[PDB]
Amino acid sequence: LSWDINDVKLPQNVKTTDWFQEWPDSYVKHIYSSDDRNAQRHLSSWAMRNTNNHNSRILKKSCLGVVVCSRDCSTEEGRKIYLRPAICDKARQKQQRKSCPNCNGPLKLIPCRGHGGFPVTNFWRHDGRFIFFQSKGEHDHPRPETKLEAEARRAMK
DNA sequence: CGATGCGGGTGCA
DNA sequence: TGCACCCGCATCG
Ligand SMILES: [Zn+2]
Ligand SMILES: [Zn+2]
Repeated sequence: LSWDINDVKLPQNVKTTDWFQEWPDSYVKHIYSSDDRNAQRHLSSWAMRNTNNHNSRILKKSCLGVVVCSRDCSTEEGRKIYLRPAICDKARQKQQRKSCPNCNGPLKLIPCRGHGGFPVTNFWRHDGRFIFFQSKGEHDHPRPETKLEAEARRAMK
């Protein structure tokens, strides 16, 4: 159909089950199939943290921002550093203290707010044959490394 | 260690 | 009633 939100009931003549989106931005809405393993795990390559909206039916999550090198540093091939923020709150504290992996300077956590000045949010709800997606905002800060990229660091020498 | 989900409880419109 | 958010509980890779 056309209109879509967190409404009472969601239409179900879905023919177009969008393919899993990695970087939902600009208020994107989707209809991923519920067999979609990445849609099941409510993934996003943006660092999104769980948010409690008191509703077991709508999984809401808000954007953490992105960790950058406060010293504005840039590698040799002109690469800037955007670390993926830790999701566990206490971990992000211990993280902002760690030194930059490039210029060994201090790290700074730039937060998101591409929504009326508040961290961009997402919304997941499973309605039978599929998982519906909807977000509110547009990230006003550079993209972190992916869960996949981030883990590449930690799992090294 | 942390990613993720959950939900009680708070402070502001 | 909505929304943002702090805090602890629990699971699981
Ligand atoms: Zn640096
Ligand atoms: Zn963002």
